[PDB]
Amino acid sequence: KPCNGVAGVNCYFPLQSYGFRPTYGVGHQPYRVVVLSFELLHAPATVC
Amino acid sequence: NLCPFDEVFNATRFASVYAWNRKRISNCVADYSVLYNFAPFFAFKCYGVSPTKLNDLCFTNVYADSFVIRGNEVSQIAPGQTGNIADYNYKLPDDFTGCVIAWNSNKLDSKVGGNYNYRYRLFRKSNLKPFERDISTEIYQAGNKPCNGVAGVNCYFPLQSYGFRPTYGVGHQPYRVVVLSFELLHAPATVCGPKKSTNLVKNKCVNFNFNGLTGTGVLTESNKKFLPFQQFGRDIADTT
Amino acid sequence: QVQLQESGGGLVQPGGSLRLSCTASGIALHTHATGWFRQAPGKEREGVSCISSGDGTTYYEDSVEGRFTISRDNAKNTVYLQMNSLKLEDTAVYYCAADPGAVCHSGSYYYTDDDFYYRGQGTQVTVSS
Amino acid sequence: QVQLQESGGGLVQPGGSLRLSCTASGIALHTHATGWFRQAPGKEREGVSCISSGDGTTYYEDSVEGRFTISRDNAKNTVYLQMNSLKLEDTAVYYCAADPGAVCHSGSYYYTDDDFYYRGQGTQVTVSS
Amino acid sequence: TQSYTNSFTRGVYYPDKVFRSSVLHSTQDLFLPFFSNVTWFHAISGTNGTKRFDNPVLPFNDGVYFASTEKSNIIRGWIFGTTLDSKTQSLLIVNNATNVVIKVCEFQFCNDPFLDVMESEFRVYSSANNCTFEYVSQPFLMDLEGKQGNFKNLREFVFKNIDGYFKIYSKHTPINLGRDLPQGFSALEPLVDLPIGINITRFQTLLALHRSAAAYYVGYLQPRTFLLKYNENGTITDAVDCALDPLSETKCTLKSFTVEKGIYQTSNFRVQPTESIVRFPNIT
Ligand SMILES: *[C@@H]1O[C@H](CO)[C@@H](O)[C@H](O)[C@H]1NC(C)=O
Repeated sequence: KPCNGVAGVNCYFPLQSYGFRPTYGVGHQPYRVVVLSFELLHAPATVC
Repeated sequence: NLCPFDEVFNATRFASVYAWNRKRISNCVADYSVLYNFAPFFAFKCYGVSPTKLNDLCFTNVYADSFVIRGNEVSQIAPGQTGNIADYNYKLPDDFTGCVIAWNSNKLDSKVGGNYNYRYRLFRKSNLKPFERDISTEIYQAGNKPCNGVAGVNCYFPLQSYGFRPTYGVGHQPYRVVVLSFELLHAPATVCGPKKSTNLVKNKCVNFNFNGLTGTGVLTESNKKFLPFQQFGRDIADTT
Repeated sequence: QVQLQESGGGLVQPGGSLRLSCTASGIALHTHATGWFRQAPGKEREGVSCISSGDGTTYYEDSVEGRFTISRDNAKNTVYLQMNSLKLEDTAVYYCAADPGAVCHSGSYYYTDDDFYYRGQGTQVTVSS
Repeated sequence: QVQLQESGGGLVQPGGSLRLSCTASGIALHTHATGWFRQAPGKEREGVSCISSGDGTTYYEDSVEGRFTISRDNAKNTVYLQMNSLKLEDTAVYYCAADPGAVCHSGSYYYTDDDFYYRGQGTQVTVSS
Repeated sequence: TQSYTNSFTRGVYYPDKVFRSSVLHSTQDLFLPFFSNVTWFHAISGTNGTKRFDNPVLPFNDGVYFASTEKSNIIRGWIFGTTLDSKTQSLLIVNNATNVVIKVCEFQFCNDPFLDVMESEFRVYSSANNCTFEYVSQPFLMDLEGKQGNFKNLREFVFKNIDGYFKIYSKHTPINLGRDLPQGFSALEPLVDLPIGINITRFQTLLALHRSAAAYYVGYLQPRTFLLKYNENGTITDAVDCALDPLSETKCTLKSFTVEKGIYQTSNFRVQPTESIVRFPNIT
């Protein structure tokens, strides 16, 4: 079915939310993630 | 080769729960989009396989059966279900897959005087094994008195019949259930389904797959001959 | 070959009390629904009371409300119909009957239509002075 | 603009069966958790059943165990509440509600607390004689 | 009868379905060794109706070669199975007049084949429990009609059961002359491949035991390396065993069929240990 319309079957909304009730137990409990991706090579390095 | 499903699905009179028929068919085209016209229904609960995908998946063996029940226990024919109507009459395996169809059958499974051709069991010794049918008619021992007589006190008849009337409403309205049970396994190696493929080409460098081995090359006709049992062709150093 | 046996009845003074009993031989109770139907001379048979299959919803007719009670026990497999405050017009023969399933008041149906599969001989209850 | 519609309900006889259906317009199923909450006049709203996000673990309340079943069809994006053998205290209006995540019985939390993000208008079902 | 007789150049079969032309191919597979001894079971005539005990039970280790030669069709039937009782499955192959039936499931009682010194007197089983895979196809033994004396058909079979598959290899050679086990070489054509998956520990042979040198053969296979000659044309023409003679071993290692004059180093001779002494210190 064409999805020029906003709602309806076979035509959904792309973003999707998810809840953090405090009574949840370590299965959906929140976790802050910071990833530090590195590049190491003989190069004009700036961070030491 | 082909099998008809329209005559398998329907019967002149649906058998009772305590003695159900079952038909096993294989080696035919697994076309399942044709049954929409030969059977009235509303749900078409095909849990495992999508209805539009059934034209390509290969099935080794399938089971087809049908039985009439009351409308109060439509959902009782399901895995993990308990009760008198399921544990002693008909219960599904806990890993069941397939297509279960239920329809409200009042125009064809009810009479004004009361249809009494439908039977079930209510008293039995213990829970029965999955996919097992009991047709014995013996008086259940439900009391301290020995049940040696034909009938009497503390000796109850196990086979109980349904009383159906069109004046009833829903819930007690009779229902018909058609179950198509699927299983996936190996070993016969001849009951495989839609694996058919086509369009050979010749005298061009193409990829090929012949009953298990893949390769790349050009294919031509040669003045060889094989014995009728030989399939492959080979030479020095194990090359096709 | 299932029979239904009735016991009770007889000559009872108006304002008295009785207890009719119906016992099933072949079938068991709390699986069928058992009703009572009374018949008078020169009249047509009319129901009295019923108990459904599971647990039991007690239904009563218009002329027997507030006076007649129904009960059922599965230890003796017997349905009991208790007569209290009998008037002079209750001289009749009583029959117990059983039908499989919750026959009494399911959907747009009601147990006035006498189409019960099992029947009985019946007992006579007479009020006189 | 996400709207949840319910279809079904009406006058059904005690001991009957019925199929309520709830359909989501904007959001899709098998990602959310869908529950049913019933309300009657004179009392506060109480849940009925729930389906989680993945596959679906069916949870049922104490008063509706064994009688009510819930199912979810992603081919029609519709959740189905099948209720059978209705007693006289089941006269109520039913609402379907969708919540993000596998909210029903994850950790020490349970879906009795009515805090679902999406709601509906509900349909009335009435059992009477 | 338990007489022993050697088998010269019999007990070969095509190991696979491939096609090879004008080559010598070395394979390691279960085979019947060259110049191996085989036993002769013989069914007596049995004029009286009591007993003959001509049909004993055989061990069935790792594949069985079978052979027969006779004018009539007395030899008909083979039953397999580890127990042949009421608890475990058992396989059956009965040839009809122009058909076969292969039915594998439990056979409770098989007292004896019917012995009436023929029309419809094979009732060997009484009760049949639940089972599946009743396979019916073109009959295996086809009747080569003998005539003018000294000319009878020679039926040759190999029965194998590995990794859940039961394989029968068969060939009918009309030429036997006056020798029961004559000279010559013949490969065996595969016929069927039946998937069952049961283990086989015992088997028994069904005979037309009404009334009847033994004209009946049985042989035991071992995993023996052979060298096979594939002609230009698809057929195995000759074969060389690899553990029969030192000439056979040097033919196998040289990988050609013919050998020239000289010395050839073939394998290694090593002395195996006889005992295994253990010498620990005396501390209780
Ligand atoms: C090879 O096949 C040919 C061609 O059909 C056949 O005539 C002949 O018997 C075979 N030649 C041999 C085995 O030398």
